[PDB]
Amino acid sequence: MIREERLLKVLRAPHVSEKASTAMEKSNTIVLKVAKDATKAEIKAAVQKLFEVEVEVVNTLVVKGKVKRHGQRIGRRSDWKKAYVTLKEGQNLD
Amino acid sequence: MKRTFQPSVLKRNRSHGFRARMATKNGRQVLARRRAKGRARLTVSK
Amino acid sequence: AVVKCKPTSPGRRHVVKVVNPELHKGKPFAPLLEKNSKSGGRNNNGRITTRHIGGGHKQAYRIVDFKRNKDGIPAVVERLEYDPNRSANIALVLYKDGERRYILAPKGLKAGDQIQSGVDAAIKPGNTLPMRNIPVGSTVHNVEMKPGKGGQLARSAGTYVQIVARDGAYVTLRLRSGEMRKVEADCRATLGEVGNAEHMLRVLGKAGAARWRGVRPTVRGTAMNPVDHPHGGGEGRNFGKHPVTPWGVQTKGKKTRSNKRTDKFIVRRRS
RNA sequence: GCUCGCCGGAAGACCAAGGGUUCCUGUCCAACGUUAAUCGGGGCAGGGUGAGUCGACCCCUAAGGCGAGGCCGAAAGGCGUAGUCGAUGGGAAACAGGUUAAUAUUCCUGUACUUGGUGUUACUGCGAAGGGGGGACGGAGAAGGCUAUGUUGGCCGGGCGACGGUUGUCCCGGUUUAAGCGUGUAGGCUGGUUUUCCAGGCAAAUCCGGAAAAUCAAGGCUGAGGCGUGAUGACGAGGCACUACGGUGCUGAAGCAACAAAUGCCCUGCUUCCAGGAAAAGCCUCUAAGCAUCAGGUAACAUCAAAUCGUACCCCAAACCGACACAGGUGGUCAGGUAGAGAAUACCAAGGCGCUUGAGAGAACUCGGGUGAAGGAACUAGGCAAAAUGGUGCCGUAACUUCGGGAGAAGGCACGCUGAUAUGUAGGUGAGGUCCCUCGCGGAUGGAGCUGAAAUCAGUCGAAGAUACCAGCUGGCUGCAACUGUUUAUUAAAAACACAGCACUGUGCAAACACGAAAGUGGACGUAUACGGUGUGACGCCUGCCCGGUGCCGGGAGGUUAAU
RNA sequence: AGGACCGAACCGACUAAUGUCGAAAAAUUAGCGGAUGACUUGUGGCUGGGGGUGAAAGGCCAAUCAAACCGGGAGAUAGCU
Ligand SMILES: [Mg+2]
Ligand SMILES: [Mg+2]
Ligand SMILES: [Mg+2]
Ligand SMILES: [Mg+2]
Ligand SMILES: [Mg+2]
Ligand SMILES: [Mg+2]
Ligand SMILES: [Mg+2]
Ligand SMILES: [Mg+2]
Ligand SMILES: [Mg+2]
Ligand SMILES: [Mg+2]
Ligand SMILES: [Mg+2]
Ligand SMILES: [Mg+2]
Ligand SMILES: [Mg+2]
Ligand SMILES: [Mg+2]
Ligand SMILES: [Mg+2]
Ligand SMILES: [Mg+2]
Ligand SMILES: [Mg+2]
Ligand SMILES: [Mg+2]
Ligand SMILES: [Mg+2]
Ligand SMILES: [Mg+2]
Ligand SMILES: [Mg+2]
Ligand SMILES: [Mg+2]
Ligand SMILES: [Mg+2]
Ligand SMILES: [Mg+2]
Ligand SMILES: [Mg+2]
Ligand SMILES: [Mg+2]
Ligand SMILES: [Mg+2]
Ligand SMILES: [Mg+2]
Ligand SMILES: [Mg+2]
Ligand SMILES: [Mg+2]
Ligand SMILES: [Mg+2]
Ligand SMILES: [Mg+2]
Ligand SMILES: [Mg+2]
Ligand SMILES: [Mg+2]
Ligand SMILES: [Mg+2]
Ligand SMILES: [Mg+2]
Ligand SMILES: [Mg+2]
Ligand SMILES: [Mg+2]
Ligand SMILES: [Mg+2]
Ligand SMILES: [Mg+2]
Ligand SMILES: [Mg+2]
Ligand SMILES: [Mg+2]
Ligand SMILES: [Mg+2]
Ligand SMILES: [Mg+2]
Ligand SMILES: [Mg+2]
Ligand SMILES: [Mg+2]
Ligand SMILES: [Mg+2]
Ligand SMILES: [Mg+2]
Ligand SMILES: [Mg+2]
Ligand SMILES: [Mg+2]
Ligand SMILES: [Mg+2]
Ligand SMILES: [Mg+2]
Ligand SMILES: [Mg+2]
Ligand SMILES: [Mg+2]
Ligand SMILES: [Mg+2]
Ligand SMILES: [Mg+2]
Ligand SMILES: [Mg+2]
Ligand SMILES: [Mg+2]
Ligand SMILES: [Mg+2]
Ligand SMILES: [Mg+2]
Ligand SMILES: [Mg+2]
Ligand SMILES: [Mg+2]
Ligand SMILES: [Mg+2]
Ligand SMILES: [Mg+2]
Ligand SMILES: [Mg+2]
Ligand SMILES: [Mg+2]
Ligand SMILES: [Mg+2]
Ligand SMILES: [Mg+2]
Repeated sequence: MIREERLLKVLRAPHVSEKASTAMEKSNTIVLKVAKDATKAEIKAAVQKLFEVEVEVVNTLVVKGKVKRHGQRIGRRSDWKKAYVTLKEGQNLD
Repeated sequence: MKRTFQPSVLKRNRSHGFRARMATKNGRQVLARRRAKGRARLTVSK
Repeated sequence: AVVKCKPTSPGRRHVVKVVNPELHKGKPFAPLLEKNSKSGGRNNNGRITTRHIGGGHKQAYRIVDFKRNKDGIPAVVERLEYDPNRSANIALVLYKDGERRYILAPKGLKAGDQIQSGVDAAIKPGNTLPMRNIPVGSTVHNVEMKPGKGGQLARSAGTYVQIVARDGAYVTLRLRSGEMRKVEADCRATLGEVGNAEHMLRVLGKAGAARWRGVRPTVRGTAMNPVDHPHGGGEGRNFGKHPVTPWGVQTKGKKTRSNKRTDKFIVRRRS
């Protein structure tokens, strides 16, 4: 099974946006920015064992990184994996 | 007018790609020369 | 049968087709087909060795049984079939025991004859049996050079070689080109001439015919430039040199046969 | 925001290739944009790419690459067997509707579907790097059957008119509905089932192939569309509540027929032609050694699983290739109306743009055009350019000819519109009704409705009726090349090159010959009716004399002559 | 049936003018040729420098071609400017 170490390493942070808020309010789906190599089963098992929720299924994607210009210098701030964790009905959470 | 460069990454990474350079011995010399020159973009492969 | 064409349009005025009405219109017996990939005159180096080869319509290779080891088992020729690889028509024959095989088509065969192979077989066009049992003086085709190697002498469209004499372990063959060659007297032969005897009466008509058959054009020598062909060059028409091949050897008369390994088997070269 | 103009087989709507954030909101305009810019593909910040079903990975192979050993090569290395890679190809499954400032066959709703693993019961012999079938295939042509789609009538809703008329055969808008499941038709291919054996399928086989016997005469494979269900649901003209004066919120009528109809589907069909038209796995099937209360196979139900990567945006372009926001280049797919043979062309619909400098004046001169008195090539190197001709039907049509041609030769003549034939015809399509029935997605009748040429006759308007756009200039003599073709990317398209044909010649197969120190390859899985080389260049009539010179071929007496 | 015929897409490049510090290091416009084939096109392979390829022009081989490009011998040599 998934060990607790990896289970904890999976999730990085929640997400804050207008799409994030409208999703969590309407379709009962949270959004989590997660470590770039964590899979669907890992994300689902981790949100379950960590938030005491029942999750339906996770839709995940990799937002592509942006190129920024500091002075004359060009750089690539990362890409990262953004997961739409669609909770099961009736579940509330802090 | 059909200009000369008609890009395609399959053909590019097959003809000049890193492993196509590392296959032969002469390509190994190409890599040695570029490494000793200090190139940042070593091969054409990303 | 040879048939002209009505001059409906230039390029059709000078063509003559060769048609056969009991041939097979359909698909060839599949288990005897293998894929055939055209090389266009290029060897495994990638360079062009024999010029004038390329293009041409796709073909599949009909497997043909030239060795003919099916001894004593009588077969019936199920049908005659067009063959794209070669100039003689093939014949799908079905043996008594249910195995099918392609063979070359002797002349006197058509839908429904019987063949027997091996030293037992009777002497009829199509049967095959070694030239230690063929009567002396007969005409055969598909003659092997070594015992059991495979049909090599005269398997073309209108050819046949005559067993002129047998003196010991070697029989003298008057070959189609006119040689007299001593072939080992245990080589297989198959009686009678080959089938498509009118393949030399056809004409191609339009360059399109050669291009369909896969023969690229040929740019002759007094048109090239001196860097390309030894003949090439000259303001206007100039040809003041003895004809040579593009690699600088004689081409009008110079003999080339140098295989001293078999000069003992050539009884008499042709004239 | 209203008018105007341009695109509309594109300058519209989706992608691949390729870029890489150009996408969306907020703020800013110093630079960038050929001008100002409050605007932007510019600067900064925030957001945005959601998949069992799409694509990739994956399974499978082509050309080809690499290639254990191997063979070969001063070394580097070259080729290649077993293998292993390589999609531009073959292989499981999803659609409709809604929704975001930006994503959707991915989210939401509704209804599905395939393939494994696992479980519980019922019967069963399963079993492969092996055998067999399948997958599995060309060009052209021909209709038939349909559909997408379109036109009209009907129905439903709204209208009844800025200026003469418009409750009527009047006007505008709508009339939509998928996968799946079920029935499973038009068409296409094939005669079925059983028994007995056989040297074939490198072993076996109950499979395939072969040979004989009975045997009923039909079964089966396949298949678009239609019709049910999906769906008393979604959608739906509009009305009304709401305004952040963005567009939101809430209900919601009709939702059918007839006809025309693809370049799409049946159709990887059918006919015919030669130029004779990939492979491999998935799939079905057979067993071998082997395991044989088990394991495994099949069916049923429940169950788990479907990972990973791409998904924004542009994509005939301001984002791609061209140094540029460049009059260039770039593969696939979608295909409305009227006129027309048509994807031409003119005008339009949806949809998108007015091309990132303007405002005046209305000289010469240049550019792109319009028209022209009288003459009509007098211009000129030369009718260069321009002008002209131009369509369908019929009439007629010379020399020459290889008997196909020449030929659309040339030359004319008719063409609009309205009525009548005929309240729209011949035609195509075909309901209702009736009849038989192996009752159906059937057949014979039957003709309403619908669609609808072309012609004749009468009238009529204009200067002109193929009115625009579109759309051969024609004829006579002759050179050269037979011809369609190919060529100097970027000053030469020709009489040059090629060509079918012709002839000479080499080559007997471990072929000549080419590539390569060599192995090995091409020639060719061909074999003298074959291949290589060289000249000539369809066809018709032809092809004369010269072997001294040079090459080639043959000959060996003699002379000369190397290494040894 | 056809290297048949007319003609759009697609492919080409005959003539003319414009352009020739161009809109463009070869294009535009008005005409023009082929348009079921010796056709055209996408993807991916293969052939290489005295070598490839060439329906043959000494053309083409990354805007370079009677011997490519790059690096080196190399500061070649220059009785010439
Ligand atoms: Mg761990
Ligand atoms: Mg989901
Ligand atoms: Mg190679
Ligand atoms: Mg051949
Ligand atoms: Mg020839
Ligand atoms: Mg050359
Ligand atoms: Mg020479
Ligand atoms: Mg000259
Ligand atoms: Mg001369
Ligand atoms: Mg010589
Ligand atoms: Mg149209
Ligand atoms: Mg567009
Ligand atoms: Mg891309
Ligand atoms: Mg760029
Ligand atoms: Mg930026
Ligand atoms: Mg500015
Ligand atoms: Mg500029
Ligand atoms: Mg911006
Ligand atoms: Mg789903
Ligand atoms: Mg190799
Ligand atoms: Mg593979
Ligand atoms: Mg949708
Ligand atoms: Mg079995
Ligand atoms: Mg098999
Ligand atoms: Mg009403
Ligand atoms: Mg009024
Ligand atoms: Mg109406
Ligand atoms: Mg409609
Ligand atoms: Mg079904
Ligand atoms: Mg057997
Ligand atoms: Mg049987
Ligand atoms: Mg099409
Ligand atoms: Mg056993
Ligand atoms: Mg079991
Ligand atoms: Mg969009
Ligand atoms: Mg442009
Ligand atoms: Mg650009
Ligand atoms: Mg269409
Ligand atoms: Mg318009
Ligand atoms: Mg509009
Ligand atoms: Mg003026
Ligand atoms: Mg006037
Ligand atoms: Mg004028
Ligand atoms: Mg005048
Ligand atoms: Mg006049
Ligand atoms: Mg006149
Ligand atoms: Mg002119
Ligand atoms: Mg004109
Ligand atoms: Mg006319
Ligand atoms: Mg005359
Ligand atoms: Mg005549
Ligand atoms: Mg004439
Ligand atoms: Mg006429
Ligand atoms: Mg009219
Ligand atoms: Mg009339
Ligand atoms: Mg008139
Ligand atoms: Mg004369
Ligand atoms: Mg022509
Ligand atoms: Mg071979
Ligand atoms: Mg001699
Ligand atoms: Mg033609
Ligand atoms: Mg050009
Ligand atoms: Mg033009
Ligand atoms: Mg044209
Ligand atoms: Mg070399
Ligand atoms: Mg360049
Ligand atoms: Mg110097
Ligand atoms: Mg030196």
